[PDB]
Amino acid sequence: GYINAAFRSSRNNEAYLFINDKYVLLDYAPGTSNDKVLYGPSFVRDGYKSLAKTIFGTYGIDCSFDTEYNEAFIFYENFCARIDYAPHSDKDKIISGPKKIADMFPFFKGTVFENGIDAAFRSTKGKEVYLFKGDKYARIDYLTNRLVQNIKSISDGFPCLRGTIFEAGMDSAFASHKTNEAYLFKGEYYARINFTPGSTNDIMGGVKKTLDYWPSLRGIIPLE
Amino acid sequence: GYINAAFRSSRNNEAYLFINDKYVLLDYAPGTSNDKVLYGPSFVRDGYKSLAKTIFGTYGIDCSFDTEYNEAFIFYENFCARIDYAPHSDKDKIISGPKKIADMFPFFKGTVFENGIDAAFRSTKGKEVYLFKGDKYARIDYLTNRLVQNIKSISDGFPCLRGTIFEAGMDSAFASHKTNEAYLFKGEYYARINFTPGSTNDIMGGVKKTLDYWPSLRGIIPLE
Ligand SMILES: [Mg+2]
Ligand SMILES: [Mg+2]
Repeated sequence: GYINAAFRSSRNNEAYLFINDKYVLLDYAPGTSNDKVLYGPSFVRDGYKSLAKTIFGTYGIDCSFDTEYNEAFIFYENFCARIDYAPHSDKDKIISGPKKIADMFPFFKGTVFENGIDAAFRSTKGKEVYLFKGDKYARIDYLTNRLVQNIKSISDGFPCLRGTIFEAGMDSAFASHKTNEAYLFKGEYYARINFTPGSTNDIMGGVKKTLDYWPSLRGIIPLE
Repeated sequence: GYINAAFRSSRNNEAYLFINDKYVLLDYAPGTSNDKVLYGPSFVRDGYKSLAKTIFGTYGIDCSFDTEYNEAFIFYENFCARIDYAPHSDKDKIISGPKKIADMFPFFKGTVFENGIDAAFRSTKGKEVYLFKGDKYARIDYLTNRLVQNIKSISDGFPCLRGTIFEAGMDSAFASHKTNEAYLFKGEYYARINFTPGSTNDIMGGVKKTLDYWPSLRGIIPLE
């Protein structure tokens, strides 16, 4: 039981990480000692009143991504929604959904992302997002609803992951407040990256273990 | 666009019918000609505020059944919920779920019923319910969450439907308010059967075009 989905918040250096039917709000300390839990562990249903009576309350959220404002997209299997998470507040709302993935992003009909998605993180370029399923990643425009470029392998636009455990997927990803950094998680390891939008590019590069850099996660991952 | 799901109402001679992502309430009037629509045809999200923000409000309901009181199980693909439908009021609520079928009815795990049920009707015997997927049926007790018998073909438990279009599947069903009777629906054809719990009882044989005998469904099915 590891982090299944994550997305980057609207506060500075704050992120949201979904494990099981649960989540935690994190101050993830990109460049200082003290990374710390602001809220949770808490069930999705109990912290997200607006999701208490949906499939996301019952089971949680298995992929996810920040959009803009205090809005993010959230996924469970075939199913997704757009939400207002209302950080450090209580006024969370469903804006679109719950819809299937094919009806929310029609360009995934016939793809491998149709019936479910592992991980996502928000890009720096315009309205771009990187999505990931099995050995494949996808680049999209959540605003125009458009597949910016063809479905390709992770190793193709993130070649620095070849031979690593991310060569064949990602359990969980989220985007950093540090420009062009993203956190990728799988099993019990985490990864930091500097990616450049629209270029075959590297680093990194220092694949680390999660709790050895993430002490505010001890006791909480694994979740068994 | 025909009938997809029905359950019998607690108000005598009334039934709810789910078509597409829509519903109707109806005095289906078995002892009379004076059939009538009571409510709708409305959207599920609108009629049922409890369901407004759910996969059911988005996509409608594909199978349901009366249990007891003002309560009914409702389904769409692998998910389902118990709700109180609050006859003729605002005050309709989610009791249980939304869960997957395999978490609501564990004994369905590994069977055809796990990814979806076609239709279902309340038995007169105890807390028992009959359910159909494809060309098989189940006999359950929803109160002790168990399968009363092995899943066999409709042909085997219901010998009256042999050589009828109902032999390989039912799209929708509900029990009458009269003893040992249920209605069944596939396309534009329907039938009224007289069922004895735990028997090989043949009859009846009245497979009729639905619009012919349901005056108050002209304009509604086939819902385009
Ligand atoms: Mg995942
Ligand atoms: Mg059906």
